[PDB]
Amino acid sequence: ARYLGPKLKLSRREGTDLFLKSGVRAIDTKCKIEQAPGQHGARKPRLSDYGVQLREKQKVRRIYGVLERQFRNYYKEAARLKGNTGENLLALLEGRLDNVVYRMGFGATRAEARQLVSHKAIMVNGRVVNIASYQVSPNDVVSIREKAKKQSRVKAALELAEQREKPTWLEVDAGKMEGTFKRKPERSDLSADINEHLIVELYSK
Amino acid sequence: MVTIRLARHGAKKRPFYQVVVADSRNARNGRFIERVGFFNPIASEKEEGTRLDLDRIAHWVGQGATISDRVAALIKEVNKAA
Amino acid sequence: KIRTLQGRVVSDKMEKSIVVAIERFVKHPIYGKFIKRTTKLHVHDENNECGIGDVVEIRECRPLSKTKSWTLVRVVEKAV
Amino acid sequence: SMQDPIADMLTRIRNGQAANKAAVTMPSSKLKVAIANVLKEEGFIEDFKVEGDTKPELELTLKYFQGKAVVESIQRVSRPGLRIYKRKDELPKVMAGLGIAVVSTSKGVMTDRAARQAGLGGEIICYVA
Amino acid sequence: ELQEKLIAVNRVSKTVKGGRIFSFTALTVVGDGNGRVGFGYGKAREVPAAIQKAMEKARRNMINVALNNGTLQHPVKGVHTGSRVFMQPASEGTGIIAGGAMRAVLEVAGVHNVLAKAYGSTNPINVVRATIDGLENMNSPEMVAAKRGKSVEEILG
Amino acid sequence: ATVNQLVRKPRARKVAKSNVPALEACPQKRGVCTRVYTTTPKKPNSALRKVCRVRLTNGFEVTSYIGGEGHNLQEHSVILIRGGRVKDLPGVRYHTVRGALDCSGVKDRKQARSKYGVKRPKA
RNA sequence: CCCGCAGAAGAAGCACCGGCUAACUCCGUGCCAGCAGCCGCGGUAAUACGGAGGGUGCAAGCGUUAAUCGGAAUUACUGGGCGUAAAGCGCACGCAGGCGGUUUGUUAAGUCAGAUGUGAAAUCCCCGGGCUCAACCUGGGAACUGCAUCUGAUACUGGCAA
RNA sequence: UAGCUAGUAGGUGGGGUAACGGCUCACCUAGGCGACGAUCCCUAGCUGGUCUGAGAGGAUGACCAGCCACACUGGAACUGA
Repeated sequence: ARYLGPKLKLSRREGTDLFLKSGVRAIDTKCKIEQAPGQHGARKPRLSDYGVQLREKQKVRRIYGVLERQFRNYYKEAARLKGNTGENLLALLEGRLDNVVYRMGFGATRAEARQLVSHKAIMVNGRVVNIASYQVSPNDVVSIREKAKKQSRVKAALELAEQREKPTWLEVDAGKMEGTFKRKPERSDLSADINEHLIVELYSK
Repeated sequence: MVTIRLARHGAKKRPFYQVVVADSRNARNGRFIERVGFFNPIASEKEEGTRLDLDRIAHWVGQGATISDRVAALIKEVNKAA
Repeated sequence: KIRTLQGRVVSDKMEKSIVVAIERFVKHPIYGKFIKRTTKLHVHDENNECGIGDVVEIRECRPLSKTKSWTLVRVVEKAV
Repeated sequence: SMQDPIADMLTRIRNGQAANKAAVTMPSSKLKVAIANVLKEEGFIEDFKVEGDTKPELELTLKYFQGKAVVESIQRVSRPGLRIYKRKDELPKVMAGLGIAVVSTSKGVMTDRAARQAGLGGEIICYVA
Repeated sequence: ELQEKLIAVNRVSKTVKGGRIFSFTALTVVGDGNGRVGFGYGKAREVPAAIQKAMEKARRNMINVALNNGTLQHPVKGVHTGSRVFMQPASEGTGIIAGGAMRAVLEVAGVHNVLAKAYGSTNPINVVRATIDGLENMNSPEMVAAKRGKSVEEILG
Repeated sequence: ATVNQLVRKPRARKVAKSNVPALEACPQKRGVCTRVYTTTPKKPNSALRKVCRVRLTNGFEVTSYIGGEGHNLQEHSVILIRGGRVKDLPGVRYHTVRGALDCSGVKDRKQARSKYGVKRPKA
């Protein structure tokens, strides 16, 4: 149900830093981005329109860790909700619990935040939650358990997320190891580059 | 006989009840006349699921219906609680 | 006001009863055109009074034979 | 053998716009007068005059915005072969509201918008782009 | 900024006394992304010469069409040779849902949200021409206010 | 296309016929081998094609195709026929399932094993 | 359901990779063996067969077959055609049927509006709630495009009369 | 698959039914249905719904709920609200 394979190969097929390794050593300094993982990656392809749509959908699915049946359920939920369907699709993906954990600064990656949520560490509104795909409501309080507060990888994640950009739809306390999910993010808040119109056009066929 | 009783709906090991007045030879979830409310025995803390409109209850009992044991108890609690 | 249907008489030929064709101006559910559909009824003619060509107001009643559950109230616009 | 005279009027308007005619003449009737009244009221024609007394003739002045015809499309919607009556909710917004549906409601001939604002529907006579 | 798209590359042949001679045709579109669309049809003995012919043909013959914030104004039926294109404006979001050639034309046109359907022959040259005919057949509220001789608010309500 | 002509007799959906009529709207069917032979394809394909005659449990006798490099079918073998037309072979419109009642898997295969009933080879 | 233990420990396959259709090279064989949804591939340098390496897609499932709708505007009411592509009876007359120039009055059957009864519950849709989330369950609503009656309107269609 | 139908169609009267009725008998009249498809043949439980589809439609009617029919096959009543 997870990918659990080579992650930098996923970053290299797309050609974009998906932030799915970490941030400490740089990703070009790991090596070999701009190159597909072939033995034929030295030759880049013509990559037709259905290929381009599929590559943007694969990019957005790999940058969060969501599999395809959950992703098309998210598409149906974004489609039946009123408003811009692609913005609803990105809002429903940012509403996931492990993403809120990784953005708030606990867990250095999204897979690390998923292992943190999985292993019963994180309490949202005074109750611990097992499920990574839990939708964090606005004005919810995301915190850690007693025992998992004294966990050193959460300290290192607090440091390298201090070097990160501190996204503004959530507010981190960082000293009580708490935060709040203040509001729903809009398109201008998040990531500025991904083409959600290509994703909605794929499932619309 | 027309009787007021409980039809059992809901999931497995999480029961829900519709308090509903029906001809008493019909099946438990089968053909009825009208549902005069609902009952939720496992509902939650802070959750109030027990609703009875007493107008149709009194209308049907005045027409000659027969209140079941759970339904008569639930009428007792919602009629002494208010 | 009693429920009453208005129809022309088609045949008068048995005894104490007439056969009456009511036309309804229905609409087609598929194609959308108003088409005319016809319904022949056996109507109980007590007093045996009306003829083949006229219009008759008719209401329904108790069954009277293996057909014939409609009865004449009155003849509006008798004909020749 | 001229079953439909409203479609004859609409064909005359369409052909006069296509052939760049200055004015269009036809036999009149009060239905044609009401349809031409609302076609003046929106701005598809310039005006009209009814001239005869026993054999009455109606003459319409066609409007031409500089390059084109002002009327681009005009379709008889209800036809004698297939009458079309819509309700008050099913009244169509023609050309996303930029064109009119002439509707003969029980207050007379009006447009789609006046029938919807009045609260009543009826036989749709023609879509006018 | 004149973004450019290649729609189709076809190989055509002309027979002579020796044998078959093959050439390549290219159908391209250019556009500002704001209203202006153009289509070009180049033909040359080898492919990138035909692409350059099609681009310099498309850049000249560009027509401007009117479009709302990213959308059409009304439903509109474009027609050409065997193509009976039908394009309906949209609600916001949902992207361009259109097939192939029409998708490329509407994307360089700057139409972000559309619902389109091709009828008849979906041959690429003829559906590009039917698409751009339906686009230049479109009219704006201000121009239909210029026609009927009244302000736009008396038309919209 | 006149609406009166459509009212008097309406538009007619054609008929849907099946290219697998001995399967009787079932996915597979068991039959027994009446004959195991080979035939030649239509003219541009030029091979020998392993095709067996099957009598089915509903009483149809149809020719099925044994697809895969080398088989073990015999006279009176009980096989499971599947459906799917063989394009070159005339009159052959069913396949035999490999991994069936009697029909074994293909030998020494490793890619698309489940299309030929070959178990996963362990090392 | 909550708590304590131990340890990375017990836990990844399936189809595909010529075009459509995302994803490529080597080797074996040589119109044979075989593949194939359609086009088609294999004749000694096979991206199409079989193995390998690499990649792609989905994932506790993945493929095939069967079946239904879609795409198919390919039975077209919305929404097609008929000189030559399939398709105007050989030509008329005419009953049934369909359609009906123009003015006025009346009826109000069609039509329109409103109301009332009905259209079981569930399901579908919206706003919420409860299961750690989701599936699932559930409160209220909307809807059920309909039918009958009643009250009016009367432009348009029909009747009646001139 | 173009004609079908004599209790067949209607009437009077006796009988029968919880109840109207050719429901059944005696009599009288010769009618009733049918090209808005009677009769015959083939297939089929019907509906709320389900699936698909932009919609209109099309296909369907497992589960869940309403109605019907049946209870080895053919028939008959008894008892009883």
